[PDB]
Amino acid sequence: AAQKSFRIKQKMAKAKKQNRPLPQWIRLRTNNTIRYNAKRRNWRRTKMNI
Amino acid sequence: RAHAQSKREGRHSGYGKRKGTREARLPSQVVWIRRLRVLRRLLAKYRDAGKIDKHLYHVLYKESKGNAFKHKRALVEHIIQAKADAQREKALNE
Amino acid sequence: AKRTKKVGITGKYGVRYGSSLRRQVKKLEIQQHARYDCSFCGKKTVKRGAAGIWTCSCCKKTVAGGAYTVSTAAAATVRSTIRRLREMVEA
Amino acid sequence: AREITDIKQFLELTRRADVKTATVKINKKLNKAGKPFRQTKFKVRGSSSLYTLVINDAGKAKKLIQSLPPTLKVNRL
Amino acid sequence: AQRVTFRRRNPYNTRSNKIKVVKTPGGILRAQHVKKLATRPKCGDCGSALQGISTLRPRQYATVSKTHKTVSRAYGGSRCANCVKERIIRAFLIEEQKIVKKVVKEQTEAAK
Amino acid sequence: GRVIRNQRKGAGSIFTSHTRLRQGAAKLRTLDYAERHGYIRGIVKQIVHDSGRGAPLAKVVFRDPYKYRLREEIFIANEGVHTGQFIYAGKKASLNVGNVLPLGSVPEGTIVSNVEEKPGDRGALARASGNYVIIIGHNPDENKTRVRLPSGAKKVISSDARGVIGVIAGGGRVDKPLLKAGRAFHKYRLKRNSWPKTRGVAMNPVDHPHGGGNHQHIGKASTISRGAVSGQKAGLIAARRTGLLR
RNA sequence: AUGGUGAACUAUGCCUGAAUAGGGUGAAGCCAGAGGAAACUCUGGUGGAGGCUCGUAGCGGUUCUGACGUGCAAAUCGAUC
RNA sequence: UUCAAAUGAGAACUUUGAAGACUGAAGUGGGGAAAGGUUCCACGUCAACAGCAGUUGGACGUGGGUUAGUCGAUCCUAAGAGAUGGGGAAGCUCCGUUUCAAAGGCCUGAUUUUAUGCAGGCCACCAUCGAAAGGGAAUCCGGUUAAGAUUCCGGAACCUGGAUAUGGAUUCUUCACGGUAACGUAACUGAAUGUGGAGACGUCGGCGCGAGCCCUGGGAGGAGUUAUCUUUUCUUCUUAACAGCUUAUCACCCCGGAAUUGGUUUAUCCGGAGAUGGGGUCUUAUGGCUGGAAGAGGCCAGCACCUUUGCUGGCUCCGGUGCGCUUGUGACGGCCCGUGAAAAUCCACAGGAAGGAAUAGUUUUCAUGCCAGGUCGUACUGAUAACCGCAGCAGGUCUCCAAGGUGAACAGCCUCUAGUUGAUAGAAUAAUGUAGAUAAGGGAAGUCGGCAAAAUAGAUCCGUAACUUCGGGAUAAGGAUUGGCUCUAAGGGUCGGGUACGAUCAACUUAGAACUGGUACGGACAAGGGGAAUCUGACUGUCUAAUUAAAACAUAGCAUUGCGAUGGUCAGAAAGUGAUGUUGACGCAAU
Repeated sequence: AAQKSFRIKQKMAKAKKQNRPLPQWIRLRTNNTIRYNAKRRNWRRTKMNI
Repeated sequence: RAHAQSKREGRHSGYGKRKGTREARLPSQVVWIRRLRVLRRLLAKYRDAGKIDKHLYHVLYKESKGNAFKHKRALVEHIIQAKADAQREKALNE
Repeated sequence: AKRTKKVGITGKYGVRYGSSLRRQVKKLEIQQHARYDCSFCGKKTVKRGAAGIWTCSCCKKTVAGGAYTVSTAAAATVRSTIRRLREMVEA
Repeated sequence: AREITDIKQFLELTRRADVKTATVKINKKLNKAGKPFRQTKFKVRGSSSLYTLVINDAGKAKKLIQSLPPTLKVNRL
Repeated sequence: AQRVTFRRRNPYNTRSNKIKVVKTPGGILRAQHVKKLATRPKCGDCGSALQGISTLRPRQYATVSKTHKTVSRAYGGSRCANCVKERIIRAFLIEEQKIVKKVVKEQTEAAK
Repeated sequence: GRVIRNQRKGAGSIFTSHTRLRQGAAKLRTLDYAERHGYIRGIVKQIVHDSGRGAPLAKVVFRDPYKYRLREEIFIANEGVHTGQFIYAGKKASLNVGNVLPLGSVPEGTIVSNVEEKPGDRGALARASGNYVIIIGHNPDENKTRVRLPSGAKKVISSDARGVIGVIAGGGRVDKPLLKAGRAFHKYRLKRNSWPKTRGVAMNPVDHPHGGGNHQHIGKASTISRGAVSGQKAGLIAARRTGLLR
């Protein structure tokens, strides 16, 4: 909120680092069920609620 | 600059050019203040200059807080007439 | 130039509130805004700051007193009654 | 951010052992009304402050510059 | 026709947040935050501001020489020197008449 | 039904007192040796305005007996006191306005205020502005005193109970019409949340016993038994008579 | 019926902050003159009060029974007030 | 909105230029608070999203970006929350916040076996939490990035905690001198203890003084216009924190002693309780000169040239004005049955514990010098697409700065600085619509009803009724003028007179007179319709958010009622329990 507490800022940074798609080499692996990143979050879609 | 140079000679001033009331334009207090600070401060130079004595000063000072004084010239004709009242009455008693 | 006739100080209230109430206040607000002699410094500086408190601007004495006036009615007969009972025992 | 007036007092701070450096600024101004002259300033650097002397008469300003201590390393202009 | 902002994150016009408008050397108007003014110290007796003391904020007196904070009378930085003139009069003439009272209590023994 | 408005003041949430600007609790001095065996003198430093009250306060500054210091206390200022006045307190004090004496020490017909119910409660009776009690008689054995409470009731108290001479300042206060709903708003912001008062007539059968009906009217007697029970009591409570006096 | 959750909306009190062009009317208080025995009254000033008034921002939400009414909007838009 | 160009496979929509417009500084600008959380920035890419398109994107994939002793938090307390000791409760837990408490660690003397025993004295406030808008130790200018700066760079300061060294000062009168005094100063001893000031405070009204802005004349430069006129129109001439020196209202001291009462403010308050007068002290918001600091910044010209680019000179000056606007401040005044926070923190004074001059002893409240200054926040929007409303929603949302003209005006209209030009478009001009206008004659004959529209409107002069609680009603009702040009008149200042006049400078105000024209003139804008009665509530105020704003609720005023504390009214499951109550009948409670 432009001037922050560290426990909030530490939770913004965890959500910044989950913000990327799958790495491609994961699909290539034997018995892979996973297709795409289903938990992708977006600041225009779902607000993370702190 | 030409519109304001026209006003300085009085143009565009007439009644159709006036919208706010005569107070809104120039409040009447500011005019009294100017009248009196000018009168009240002209007496203080005469008292200091000895051409009026603090007995007549103290009289005129309180007339100016009422009026009996139209402007700086009426007061100067007033002193000269009032001061001349001190000469005659003294001279007649002498 | 007396301006108003009856209402005086209560002209501030305008036409509202009814004539008696406006006239009954004019009784007191001429007392609380009035200027009184000072029983100490010998001048009249005394004015009211608040209900109960009366402040000299000369000798800086503050003086307790009546709400709307310096000396309450029933007070000036207490300090005589107290002056009398004091002499009773000492005389 | 201070100023010195007497020449002598200025000669002290130059030796005061906190002063590593100084400088000489030359400013061309004019005095009274008509005619110019050459004005110089000497700025000695303390630890906590900066002292300056103003010489408006150039007959003095030259005798002063030579008088600076040799250890003090001066940056002219 | 220039306009200027606060230099701090307080958007609001409160008592500490005052602004003064300054022309910098670089030609621009810029706002300058100003600290609240200092009140003169008061006589603990008559209340009138007691002259000779420098008017600062409270913790800015810790940085100042003692001549700013004092005068050289008794009760120097405290009472207004006409409140010291009285309490000398009152200390002398109360303990003056108070001696005259203690001789009368020796006389009232021998008089009765 | 609902819980009515006077039942709602007991839990004391928004109904508490507005205490911020009040100078303190105005009391008399603790009863000690120096005061009950003799007198002790203070001086009144400044007589000042207290918020929420109607009468001014005085601050008199005593000297602590057993330790070096000053102690200053809050007296409701009697009328006629002035800053710079010596205020004497104790059994052997003198009868003058502002001096606090025991009641046994003053003749009958003496006008005192801020008198105590029991000795050492630091004041109870006649603390409002303009009030006083009169001393109408004594009972020197099994010591008591007969005084007239400001309402006109006659109470009998101990003779060691102190009281301060004179009338309380701030007399004449209610003589002045209040004149508008604003001035009554500025009165009760410094006191408590009592105001304004909705007539129980004008509300619903839930809000009050007087509520309901296709006309505004009470419907049953407006005098209620003293032996009524919580929330039944609204209106004139256990009145012996009613109606305009003659 | 039992056991739990909510005053970010809204209701009301407190604490501590902030916000409000320009005009009209011209109360006490005060100053000079005029009258008269008086108590006082009459004229010219001065001052700048009020839960005064016209009216912007602000807060509302009277009329059109306007627009809209599968709307921009699950309460909004315009004029008026 | 339009033309062209560039990109591209593809352009009403991307980018640059050229035009045309708009928001108009109460902005469609320049910044923050809550909230979001990476939306900021760069490069690539165009499946989906952007209710048309898309080469653009707040999208997509990959990266980079937030720097502090001084700015905030952190600390203090407010309104309140909440342990402990205790007290209830089968119990979850409740009361209460210094309370029925053995509630604690200090200042150094005594020690020169060794450090701290034993020593006298003290001080009784006895958790903690609670504000990024209140209180508060200290930082400014210039430059810098694709994106960060009161943080980075360069320079100039300052505060705090700690260590000690040097110079001065003081000391033989051991702990300074001067002035009648206000008080002065580079310094110039001070424990327990106590007291005083600061922190520290409402609002309105005019008055004064400042700062930035506005206007503006001489001069030095750059740009735009020139068919003709125009000593012309626009633009740059700037000065930070900090430091030293001098300055003023109010306050004060000395001298003298007032009737022939004087001084005096816009506002009538002041004087034998000592006024005017003559001479001094003081604070230093504020202003003034000097240092910062011209070496910076700006504006011009002159030379070199893929680069990198510099280099090189010059000028950066002297003034005027105000009922101007914005904010700060000071002295006064008004208002109240309203008198408008607390604390940490810092200082002074009273006192005199002690400790120390002479062969020499101190003082870090005088100077200078020396060392350290941690932790988390810092990007960007703050909204007609970054917040909330299912969304890229015409809604909702606290705050600062604020240019010229017109005008009473922060209204309306128009412009300069900055910012956009986004909302699907093209061609046609049927009906019915929606929003905006106009009508011959008549003038509510329409309708439940003048609903809706029109009429009125600004200012100046003339004039105003019944009634009235004498305050009002009153802009009552009603009438007359208003443009342009050219003149006349009145209103102020600074200034020299041996112990009447002259000159110069500078204002927006009012009144009057001639002339003038398609009788037009508050020329657009902006801007009351008025009168004779009745019912009803006195008034201001409040309420069904989203069908009711009322004659309903409220109010002042009036009256009644309980209550003297071992109490009135109420709460709790209980209580060593609680609200009124920091109360006391001129009060509290119930009507």
